[PDB]
Amino acid sequence: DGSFKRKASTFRRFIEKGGEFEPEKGRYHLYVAYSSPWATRTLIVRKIKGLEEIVGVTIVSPLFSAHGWPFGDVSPFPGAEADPFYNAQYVRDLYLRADPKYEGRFTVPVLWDKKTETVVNNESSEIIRIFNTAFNEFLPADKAAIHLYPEALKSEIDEINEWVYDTVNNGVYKAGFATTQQAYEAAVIPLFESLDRLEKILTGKDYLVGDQLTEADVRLFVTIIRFDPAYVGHFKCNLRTIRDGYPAIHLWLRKLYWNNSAFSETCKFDHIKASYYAQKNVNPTLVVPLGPIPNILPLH
Amino acid sequence: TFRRFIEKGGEFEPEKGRYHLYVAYSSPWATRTLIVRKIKGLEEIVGVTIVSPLFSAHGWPFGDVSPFPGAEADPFYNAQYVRDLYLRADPKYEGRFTVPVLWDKKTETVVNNESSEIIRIFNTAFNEFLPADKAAIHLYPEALKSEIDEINEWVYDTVNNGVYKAGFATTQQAYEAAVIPLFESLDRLEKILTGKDYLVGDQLTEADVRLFVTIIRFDPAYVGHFKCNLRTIRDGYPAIHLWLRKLYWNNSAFSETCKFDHIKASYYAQKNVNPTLVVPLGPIPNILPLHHH
Repeated sequence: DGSFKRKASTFRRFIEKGGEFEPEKGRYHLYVAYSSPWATRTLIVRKIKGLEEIVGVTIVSPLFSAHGWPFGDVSPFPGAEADPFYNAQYVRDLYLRADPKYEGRFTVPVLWDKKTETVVNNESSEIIRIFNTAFNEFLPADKAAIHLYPEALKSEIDEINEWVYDTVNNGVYKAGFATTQQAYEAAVIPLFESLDRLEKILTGKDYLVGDQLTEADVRLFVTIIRFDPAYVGHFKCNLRTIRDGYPAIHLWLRKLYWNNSAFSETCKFDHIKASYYAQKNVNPTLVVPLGPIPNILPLH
Repeated sequence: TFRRFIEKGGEFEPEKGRYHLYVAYSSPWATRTLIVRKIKGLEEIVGVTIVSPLFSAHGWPFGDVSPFPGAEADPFYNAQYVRDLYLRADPKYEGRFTVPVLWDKKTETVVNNESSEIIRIFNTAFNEFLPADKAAIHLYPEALKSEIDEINEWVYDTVNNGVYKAGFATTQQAYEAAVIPLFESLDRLEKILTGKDYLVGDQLTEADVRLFVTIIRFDPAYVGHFKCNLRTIRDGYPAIHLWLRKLYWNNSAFSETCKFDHIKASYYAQKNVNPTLVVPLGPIPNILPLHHH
């Protein structure tokens, strides 16, 4: 074999009036790692939707261990944080509190319910969609109206998401975790084919769909912002770089980062690089490269 | 302790078909001697055997031991590894079994295994066998020697060797202490080569050859494998990049001796650094065309 096969997510519940998980302020909490593109999706949207005082956040240590994601008191790292609520030591401890028999993966992000002490949802694609509407009664009308998956654009969003997810978001991982030459090449080639395609899409455009920010942008962004800083080297995704091989992706990427604080404030390059280059099975020296300089170039 | 020369009346008389280079295409050190062999028109005067780029626990294997396209078997002694040659010259040799080897087939010994000396041998030792345009070439001429020495000193320590100091560092502190002066030296070179074709004296010299063998491997291997990645040549250093592309594309000595598959295969086969042993498909291309901007 040699190819990476991502395991789907198992906690797949929603936050709905009159449902199992009623919308409430101060009840739900996100556990995340800044290094995770998946978890960062939820940080971005939480800020886009003005949810910072409605949904809590805890930043786990980026130093993924044999026990999984440690909390910040266990593996200190600047900006990492201790678990506020259960004296958990590793994210696994949250899952096994929700269900001591759980045998999925102990992934971030976790959208947690502090009332019943369980995982509402650990699928980042669903969490950000929960955020479009579930907490709207707690928001001003104009912030409530924000929606990154609007009905008029949904079919175009879904169409781009499908291959972006398969060949780019997961593609970097299929390339980087490959353990045979053949599996690596079978992942890296479609990755860059999809980047070539995105480049044409973003030529002369500020957003992927409808000339406005959508979740398609958020989902692509979290991969591309990590690309030159970590994927190119650590994961060998190196046919070309964003900054010198893809000027339309590069301009789209820099406008989002420099002009929308939801994208820069949730972007911790030290967390990102520390995480990937701590992966012993790929980088046994554990050295963290000093470049690229800069992590992201200015918007000029 | 193999630091001998080829001189008329010396221990090793200049002769056609007598001296042989054992090299790996991946080695910058060995590739210096391939470049100068082509520069001086010595291809049919001094032979070459290409060892496998797949460095092993026994060192450099020959192409029949570890096959790779273009890697050859040893034509003279059925050697399996380069060490076998050294130990033929001296069964007690306890140095490193490095390429390049400048070998004398007559007495079966190592003449010289210092690349910086081999290429200087090549400037004159075989001139009687050369046409006049090739005999006249000298890459370490007296009028430029002091400047060539000056540049060579820091290029050798911080650039030629520096990629290795960074890449084989095992502590963050050691890696940083090597990669920073490396890029400081590239910054310096960038200044030297702005508006210039050559490092020293508006003519090709060994200074160019000794730098080229590192810079040509930079984007294809040192950036990723050795984490020499503050910036790239092609995106970070336009004056170096132009000088590199001019030498590669305008001078067959530099391109025909440059086998990117050997280069990448050797470095990414280093399991201590790259345990998956996977070889990246990029960067594409290995070197950009001369008229690229």
